[PDB]
This record gives sequence, C-alpha cells and structure tokens, in this order.
Amino acid sequence: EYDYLFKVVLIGDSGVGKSNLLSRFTRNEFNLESKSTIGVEFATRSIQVDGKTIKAQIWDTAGLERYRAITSAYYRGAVGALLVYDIAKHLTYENVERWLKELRDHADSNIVIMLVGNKSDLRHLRAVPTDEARAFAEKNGLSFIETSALDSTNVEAAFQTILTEIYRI
Amino acid sequence: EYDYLFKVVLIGDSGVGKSNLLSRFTRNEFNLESKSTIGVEFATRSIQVDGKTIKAQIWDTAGLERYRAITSAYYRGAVGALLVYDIAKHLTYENVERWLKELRDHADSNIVIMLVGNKSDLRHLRAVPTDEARAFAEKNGLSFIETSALDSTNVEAAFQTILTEIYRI
Amino acid sequence: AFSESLAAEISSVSRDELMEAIQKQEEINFRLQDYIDRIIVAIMETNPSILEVK
Amino acid sequence: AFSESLAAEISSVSRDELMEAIQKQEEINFRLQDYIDRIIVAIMETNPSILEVK
Ligand SMILES: Nc1nc2c(ncn2[C@@H]2O[C@H](COP(=O)(O)OP(=O)(O)OP(=O)(O)O)[C@@H](O)[C@H]2O)c(=O)[nH]1
Ligand SMILES: Nc1nc2c(ncn2[C@@H]2O[C@H](COP(=O)(O)OP(=O)(O)OP(=O)(O)O)[C@@H](O)[C@H]2O)c(=O)[nH]1
Ligand SMILES: [Mg+2]
Ligand SMILES: [Mg+2]
Repeated sequence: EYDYLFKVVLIGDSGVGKSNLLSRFTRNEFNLESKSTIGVEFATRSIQVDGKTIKAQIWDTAGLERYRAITSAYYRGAVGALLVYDIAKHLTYENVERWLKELRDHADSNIVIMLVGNKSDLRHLRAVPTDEARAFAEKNGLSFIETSALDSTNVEAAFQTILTEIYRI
Repeated sequence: EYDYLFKVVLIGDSGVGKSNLLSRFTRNEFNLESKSTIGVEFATRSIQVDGKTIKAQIWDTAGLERYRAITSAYYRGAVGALLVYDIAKHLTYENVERWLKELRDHADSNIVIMLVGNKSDLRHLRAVPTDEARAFAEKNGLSFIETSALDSTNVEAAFQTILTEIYRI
Repeated sequence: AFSESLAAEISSVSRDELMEAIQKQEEINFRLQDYIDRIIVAIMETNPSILEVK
Repeated sequence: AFSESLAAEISSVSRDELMEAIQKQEEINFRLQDYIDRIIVAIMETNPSILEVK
C-alpha cells in the first residue's frame, strides 16, 4: 500500500551510471560490467516522507541524444528528473544544458530537477570539481548532490532529497 | 477457404533478394531500395494444385549466419525451403552448402528444398553461370530455377514448382 | 622507427571502404534501436507494467 | 603522387582507436539484434499471426 506514487526519470549521457543508480536504490545491487540499456524499464521502492508512504517509480533508459520513439512517453507523467553526469568525464557535464533542453521540450515545466554528479569514488580520475558543479546547480535553480552507485555514497540521500522535494511542491 | 496450408521459408545470404521474392509473389510489389529485414514476417497466397486450394505461407527473415533466437521457430513446421543466392555475387552461391547444413540442423529432414538463383536480370554482372548451378542442384538432389524479383521472370514458376512438389510428396 | 609507426596506421582496406563500413554499421544500429523503441513505446502506451524490473 | 595517395589512407584517429570503435559497434548490433530476436521468438510461440504482412 502507498499514499502517493511519484514517477522519477533518470537522464544523462550514456555511461554516467543511471542504471547502477537505479539498481543500487531499488535492489541494493551494482554491476561493474553493466552494458548500455537497450529498452526502457522501471523499478519501485517505498519510502516514508512526512508521515506518508511514497512509492517511488524510477524509470531508466539509455542516455542517447538521438530522437527516439520512447522519449515523449518516457517523460510522460514524470514529477522528478535525476539529471546525471560522470564526475570523471567532463563531456558528460558539458552536456547538462542539452538535458535541461530535453526536459523543456518533452517534460512538464513543473518537473523537479536534481543534478547528480555520479562516480564520486573516482577521486584520482575526477575532471569536474565538486565546487564548480555545486555553483552551476545554484545558478540554475537545481538541487545538487554527488553520488557513487559503486560504494553507495549519497545514493539514499539523493533519492530521499528529490522525493521529499516532489512531495512538498 | 483452403484445403492445405504449406509453410515455406526463404533462406540465403543477406542481400540475395528474399524479401523481394516474397513481395513479388504475395503483393506483386518490388523495392529497389529495400533494406535488411529486421524481424520475422510471413505473407500468404492461395494457388490451385491438382484441383486443391493450397494456401502458401511464405516466411522471411534476414539471412544472418549468427545464432539467432528465432532460428528453431523459423524452420518449425516448414515443409519447403527456397534457398536463394545472387547470380551476380559468387560468394552467396559459395555459401549454399552452409544453408544446406542449417536445414539439417534446424529443419525437418523431409523438407523440400529448391535452389533459387535470383537477380537473373543482371546479365552484365553475372558471376554464377546458369549451367554450373543447374549441375550443382542436380548433383545435390535439389530442384533449381533462376528468378528475377525485379522483372518477375520465373517468380510465379518458382513458387508454383516448390508448392506442387510439396503437395505431391 | 618512422616506417614501423607508419605501417601500424595503414589498413589493408582502403579508407573509402572503411568509411562505407562505418556508415553501414551506424545505419543498422539506428534502424535496430528505432525498431526496438517502436515496440517499447507501444508497450508503454498499453501495458507499461511489462517494463517493471521485479 | 605518392604522398597524396598515402595521405588519403591516414586517419586522424589511431588505428587502435578505430578498431575499438569497430568492436564497440559490432557488439551493440549483435546485442540489439538478439534483443529483437528474443521478442520475435516470444511472439512466434504465442501469437504468430502478429507477424503476418497483411
Ligand atoms: N567507479 C564507478 N563506476 C560506476 C559508477 N556507476 C556506474 N559505474 C560504471 O560505469 C559504467 C556505466 O554504468 P551504467 O549504469 O551502465 O551507465 P548508464 O548511464 O546506465 O549508461 P546507458 O544505459 O548507456 O545510458 C559501468 O561500467 C558501471 O559499472 C560509480 O558510481 N562509480
Ligand atoms: N537487379 C535485381 N535486384 C534485386 C532483385 N531482387 C532483389 N534485388 C535488390 O537487392 C537488394 C537486396 O534485396 P532484399 O530483397 O532486401 O534482399 P534480402 O535477401 O531480403 O536481404 P536480407 O533481409 O538482408 O537477408 C535490394 O536493393 C533489392 O532491390 C532482382 O531480382 N534483381
Ligand atoms: Mg543504462
Ligand atoms: Mg530481407
């Protein structure tokens, strides 16, 4: 049983770790060898927010730039978007504005957007300074968090935060 | 209404003209710009054989060499196989024995097999002499015909012949 | 040496043919992904429960 | 001339990287075709009438 069902979509460049964020949050599982997502899938998890039972319905698909038959239906009814980049790949961060534009074109203008810097475990390979991205999110009215699906850091916090914002909106 | 339903499969290397043989026979249509077949499809046509109404159920799929999830089900229940090569591409004729082996591995040993040299309109580009292939079919106990899905030559005759052999077997 | 470093960068196949092979493979990828996406959107708009990772 | 004919055969990208791009694209093609074939065989073994070109 649940009080509210919130559809949240994962978006961001291929390879940034969307599918592993999904698997970590909903199954407590991670795969170092995960391959590009072929179709569209979702998984659920219920959490408590302000005394109420929130069933999170988290959607996932490959972060392809091309037009896709699935795009409109993918964002349809979504109340939150986790916009993910790879902290160790600067290009995926450069492409954040492109994902913001996809949201304007295909999703509700009222959608809650959280910027997620994934792979924070890759300390030695970092290309995007935390302070830089933090500043960017603030300038653009987005919530921000850095995660590691690999070691679990901030994964729970990330989903908790976005779902709580959605609930209180 | 029909008296008998005969499943016949098209096989042979990618590009030999399987899909256009299907479209010519069942729709009287041809496409110069046809692209590789993505899935599996079939079309039907009823013909008269020895006073009886034979509903031909002609199946088609890309002529990929790889293992495919569809292969066993593709040959399942097939009573005839049109083994097609391109008269203007010698490699597709070289690969005929490979298709004979696929038939032994995946199809009824009683399957009626007809060897089809397609694209007979390509007189100037011919790489497989008609007499050579004719001899090969005889040596291997296969019926043989040359077709052009493009100009329609022998297409009707090809299907008529195989369906009639199946009926009389 | 130079001739060894150069040799490793020269394919037996002409670059024109190599480029044609790139385009052919990209076309197929795009066609296959589209074919898949068309199936998936059909499911999304009929019974999206099929898409759940249970 | 030779240097012109040679230049046309040298990519800006290293052949090692070009080979890696070939393997990556072949892997995706094979994965996508398999994904498709798995869907199609499911239909073949439930309601094959879906596959008719009407
Ligand atoms: N080091 C590290 N690797 C990660 C992390 N998250 C995912 N990966 C790895 O990065 C690669 C890509 O991860 P995926 O989850 O498949 O990325 P994706 O965003 O779903 O990719 P697409 O489906 O192609 O859009 C995989 O090898 C993962 O194991 C992480 O937090 N830290
Ligand atoms: N000249 C000529 N071209 C043909 C003939 N039949 C087919 N073609 C052409 O050959 C190409 C490939 O034909 P298809 O029917 O798509 O070949 P296929 O065997 O179905 O190929 P796959 O689906 O990849 O296995 C297309 O450009 C067709 O127009 C023919 O009889 N004569
Ligand atoms: Mg993925
Ligand atoms: Mg075809």
